[PDB]
Amino acid sequence: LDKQKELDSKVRNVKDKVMCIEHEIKSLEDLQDEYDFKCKTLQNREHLLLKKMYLMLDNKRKEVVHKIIELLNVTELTQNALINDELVEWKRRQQSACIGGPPNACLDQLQNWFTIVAESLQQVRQQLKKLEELEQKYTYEHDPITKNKQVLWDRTFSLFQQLIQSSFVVERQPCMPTHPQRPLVLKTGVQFTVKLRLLVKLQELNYNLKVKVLFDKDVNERNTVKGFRKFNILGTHTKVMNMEESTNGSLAAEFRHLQLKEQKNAGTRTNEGPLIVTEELHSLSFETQLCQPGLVIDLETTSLPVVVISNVSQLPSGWASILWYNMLVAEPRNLSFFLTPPCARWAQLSEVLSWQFSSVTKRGLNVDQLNMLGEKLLGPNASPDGLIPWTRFCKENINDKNFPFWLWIESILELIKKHLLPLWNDGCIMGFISKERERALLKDQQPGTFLLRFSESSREGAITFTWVERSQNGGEPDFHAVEPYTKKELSAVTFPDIIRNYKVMAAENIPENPLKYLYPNIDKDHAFGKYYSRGYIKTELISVS
Amino acid sequence: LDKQKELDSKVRNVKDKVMCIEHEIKSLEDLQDEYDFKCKTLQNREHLLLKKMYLMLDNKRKEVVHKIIELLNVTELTQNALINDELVEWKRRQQSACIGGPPNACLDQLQNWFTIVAESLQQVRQQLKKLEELEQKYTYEHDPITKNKQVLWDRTFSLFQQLIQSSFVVERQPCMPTHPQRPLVLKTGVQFTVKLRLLVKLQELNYNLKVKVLFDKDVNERNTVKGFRKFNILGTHTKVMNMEESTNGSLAAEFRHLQLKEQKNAGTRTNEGPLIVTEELHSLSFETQLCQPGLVIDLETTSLPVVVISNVSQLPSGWASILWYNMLVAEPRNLSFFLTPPCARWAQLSEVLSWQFSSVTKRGLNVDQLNMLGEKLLGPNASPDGLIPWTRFCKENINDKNFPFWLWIESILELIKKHLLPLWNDGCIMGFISKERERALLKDQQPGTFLLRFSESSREGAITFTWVERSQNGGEPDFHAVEPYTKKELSAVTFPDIIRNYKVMAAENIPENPLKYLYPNIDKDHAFGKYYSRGYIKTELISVS
DNA sequence: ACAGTTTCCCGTAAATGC
DNA sequence: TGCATTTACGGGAAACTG
Repeated sequence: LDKQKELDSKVRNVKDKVMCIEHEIKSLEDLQDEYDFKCKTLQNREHLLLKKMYLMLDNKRKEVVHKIIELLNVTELTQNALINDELVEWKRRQQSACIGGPPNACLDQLQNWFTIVAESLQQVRQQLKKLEELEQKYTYEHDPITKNKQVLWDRTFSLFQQLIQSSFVVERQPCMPTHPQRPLVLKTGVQFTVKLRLLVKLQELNYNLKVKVLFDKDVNERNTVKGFRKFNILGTHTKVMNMEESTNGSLAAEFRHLQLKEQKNAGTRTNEGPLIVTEELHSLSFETQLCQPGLVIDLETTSLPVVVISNVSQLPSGWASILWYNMLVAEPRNLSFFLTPPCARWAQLSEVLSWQFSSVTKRGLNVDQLNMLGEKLLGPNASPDGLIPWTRFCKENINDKNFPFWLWIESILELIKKHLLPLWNDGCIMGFISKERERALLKDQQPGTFLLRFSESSREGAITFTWVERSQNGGEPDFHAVEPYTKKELSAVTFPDIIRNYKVMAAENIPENPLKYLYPNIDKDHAFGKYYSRGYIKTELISVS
Repeated sequence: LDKQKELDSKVRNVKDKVMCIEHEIKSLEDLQDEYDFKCKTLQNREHLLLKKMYLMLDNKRKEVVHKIIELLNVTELTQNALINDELVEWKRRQQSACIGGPPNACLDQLQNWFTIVAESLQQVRQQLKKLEELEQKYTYEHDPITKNKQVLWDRTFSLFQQLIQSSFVVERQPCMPTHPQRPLVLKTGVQFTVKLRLLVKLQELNYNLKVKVLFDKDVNERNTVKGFRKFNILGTHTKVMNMEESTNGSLAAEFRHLQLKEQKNAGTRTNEGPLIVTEELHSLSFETQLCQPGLVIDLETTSLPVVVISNVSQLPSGWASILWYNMLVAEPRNLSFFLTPPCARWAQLSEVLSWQFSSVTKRGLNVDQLNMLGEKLLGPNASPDGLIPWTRFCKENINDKNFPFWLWIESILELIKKHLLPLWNDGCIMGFISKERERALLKDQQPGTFLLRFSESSREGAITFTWVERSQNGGEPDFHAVEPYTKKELSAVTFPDIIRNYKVMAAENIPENPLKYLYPNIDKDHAFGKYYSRGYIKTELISVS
C-alpha cells in the first residue's frame, strides 16, 4: 500500500497548490483595482504612488505565473503515476481476474485520485481566464501574464486531455451473462454485457458523453489475415453515460443487449483453411467525445481481445485461447497472437489450471493432482520451468487418446460442475491419479478400498472408483476399476447413490458390497452420508458388474 | 369410382364439342369467302346465286351459334361436378388426412379434368373471335353472330373465371418440417412449408402468376375477439409459380422459409384473460392474379385454419384444437370455432384417437384399449353415441389427477415415440388397462405374470408392469406393480433391458427374477429377445425393489 | 399474485461452406 | 472427397407484462 499512500499525498499536494493559487489571484485582482483606482484619482486630483503600482503588481504577477508553472509540473509527476502505474496496474490485475486469478480491487480509490486532479486542472483553466482578464485591464512590456500566457494554457489542455482520455476505462470486460466465469468469449446471436466508466466524475459531464460501440476498429487482421471473419454489433450501438445507473456515485455506462452477427459475404469469402482456426482475436472499441466551448476531446478505450463463436460447443476451445492470451500478454495487444503462440512455462500453466477449478467450484488443484497432470504434459522430467507448446495444450491428442489435453480437462470440469460439486468440493475425489500411484496407495488393505479417479480415456468426462479386496492366494486382488460413468448414467443416478449400492453380483439377503473405506478408512457411509438420495413398488437404479 | 368415370366422359364430351365446333367454323369461314367472291364477280361480270348465299350461310351461322350455346351449357354441368363435388370432396379428404386419417389421393386425376375443360373454354374464346371476324366481313338484320354475339362471350368468361379460381388450391397444407405429422400448428420463428398449385396447366401461364402470402386476411376475429394476437409473415412473402419445381408435370409453388413473428404492440394490447386461450384460429391466404390482354382474374385460396405457438411446449395443446376442428368442421371455416366448441361423438373421437397412434407408430388402438379410454371419458355408460365436451377433453383434469385427458394421452405418445416403438409396435404393451381387468386377467398363474400398462398417474408418461407370483397362503399374491418409469430412467436404460434384469432383492448366485411370462406364456426372453442391449469392469443399470 | 406465454439458452442432430 | 463453422430447434426454465 506504500506506493499508493505516497501517490495519495501527491494528489492532495496538487489540490492544495490549486487553491493556494486561487487565493493569490483574488488578491492580485483586488490589489490591482485598488492601485488602478488610486491612479485615476491622482490624475484628476491634479488637472510612493509610482513605485508601489508598477513594481509590486509585477512581482505578484510573476509570483503567480511561476506558481502555476510549478503546479503543472507536479501535476505531471502525479498524473504519470496515476495513469502509467496505477491504471496500468489495475488493468493487469483485471486480465488476471478474467482468467480466474485474484479479484480486482474496486476502482473507487482510482476514481478519487483522477477526479481530484481533474478538478484542479479545470480550476487552473479558470485562474488562467482570470489572469487574461487582468491584462486586458492592464498590461506592459514585460508583463509575465502575457509571455507565459499562452504556454500555460496549452500545457493545461495536455495534462487534462491526457488525464481524461486515460480515465475512460472498461470497468467490466465483455461477457455473456450465462457465462459469468468465461468473459471474453462472445457467442453470435446472444447478447453480452460490457461496462464502461469515466474515472473523472465531473458534474457538468453527466448526460453529455455519448458512447458508441464499434467492432474491430483499426484491426489489420481484417486484411492481413486470410479467412478472417467480420461481424456487426447489433442491439444498442449507443448508450449515454450517467451517474444514476450505478448506485456507486460514479459516472458509467453498461451495455446489455449488445449482440454480434456475421457479415456473411463475398468480400471476405470463407477459406476454412486460412491462417487460423476460428480462435482469432477481435476487439470491442468504445468511442465518445467531450464536446464543450473551447474544449473538445475524443475518448476511446477497447476491451481485451474477444473470441467470437457461433455454438456453445466452441466455447471450451475459445476459453483455452483467452487463458493462453492473458496468461502470456499484457502489452498493447496483438490480435495475431495465435499466428505464433508462444509456449507457456508450467509453473504458470499449472496455476491457471488450478484457478479454473477454483472458479467453477470451491477447491482448486493441490500439488499431487498438479504433478499428475504435469507428467502428462511434460513427462517424467516435468519441471516448473518446462515449456509447454500451445499445440500440446489445445491441439495434439494427448497420452494415447482421441482428444487434446485441454478438452479433457474442460470436460471433467463440465463433469464436476453438473454432477460432483459436493463430493468434489468436500475432497472425496482425487480425480487425477497416475494409475501407478493409484495401485501403490492401495495396499491399505482395509479392503473397503475406495478411490474416485477421473477417467483419462473419455471424450466426455467420466468418473471411476478403484477396488481392492483380497486375492485369496497372497496377492492383493487385481485392482478393480469399473468402467467410467459419463453424464448419462449420472443424470439418471447421483454418483454417491451408485456408490452406496454398487452391490456387483452379491450372493445374499441383507448386505453386499465392495464398499467401505473411502480413502484410508473414512467409513463408506460416514464418508458419503450427506450425498445419498434418502401404491407402487418403489425402485432404484444401480450399477452392477 | 363410378361417379368419377362418369365425370370423365362429361369432360371428353366437352372436348369433342369444342373441336367439332372449330371444324364447322373453318367451314363457315371458307364457305363465306367463296360466296363473297362469287358475289363480287357476278357484279363486275355485268356492268341459284342469290338463294345459296343469304340463306345457307345464315343456317350455318345460326347452326354454329346454337352449338356453342350448347357447349357452354354442358361445360357448366361438367364444371359444377368438377368444382363443387370433386374438388370439394378432395378437400374434405385432405382435412381428414392432416389429422391422421386415410391418405389423400393424388391431384393428377383432378388436374386432367380441369385443364381439359380449361383448354376448351380458351378455345371457344378463339372461335368467338373468328365469328366476330366474319361479321366485320359480312353482317345483316338478323345475323345471329351479332345477337348471341355478346351473350356468348361473357358467358365464356364466367365459366372460365369460375373454373380457374376454383383450380387454385393448397395442395399441401402449412406445416413445420420438424413436425410432418402435425400440420396446422405453426411456431413463431421457425419456418414452415406450404404448397400451392393451379390445377389448370396452361403453357402460356408459366412464370406469370405471382403468388403473395397474406396473414389473417379478412379475419374479423382481429377486432371482434379480445386479446386476439396479430402476426406478420416474414421470410419470402412471394414466389412465382413454375412447372419446374415439381417433377410432376404440373404448375405449382412451394414456400419454405415462410415465418411468423408477433406484431408486439399497444394497438392490440395483451389481455391474457381474453375470450380464448392462445388456441384461436388463424388463416394463411394466397393471392395471385392472371393478367392478360382482354383478361384479368384474381385467384385466391386459403389454408385450413392454423394455430400459432411460441414454444413447442404449446404444440400438444395446439394439436388438440386442430383434431377437434377438422374432426367437427368442413364448411367455409369458422375461426371463432372455440368460442363455442361443439361436443364430439365418441364413435368419432375414439377413432381419431387411434389415428393418432397409427400416425406416430405402426399400430393404432384396438377395441380393448379404446373401451378403457372410453369409460374414462364417459364412464360406465360409455357409448359410441355419447357426447364428449371439448372441456372434458383438453381442460378438465381427468379421473382423479392434475392434468387433462388429452395431455395424458399426448404424453404417452411422446413416450412411445422416443422409447417404446419396437415393443409398442410388436404388441407387447397393452398400455391402457383398467386396473380391475389387469388383476382379473392375471390369475393366469403362470407366475411369470407380465403386463406392461401405461401409467394413469404421471404428468409425463411412464410405463409399469404388473407382478403375480403366489401368496404362500391361498391367495394370489398382491398384485405387484413397480413405480412407473418416466423418460429419465428410460433414457439411461432401455425398457426391455430393465425387464431382463428386474432382479428385485434376489437371494442367489446365478438366476433371480420375477420375470418369465409375458402375457399368457410368451417366454420372457423369447418375448423380449430382440430388444436387449446385448480394461474396465463393465456394468449395467438396473431397476430394483 | 402469479399463470399463461414468450423469450433466451443451451447442446444436439444436420446442414452447410470452400 | 472432408471436416471446420454454422443453423436449426426440442426442450428445461427464466423473464414477461401486464
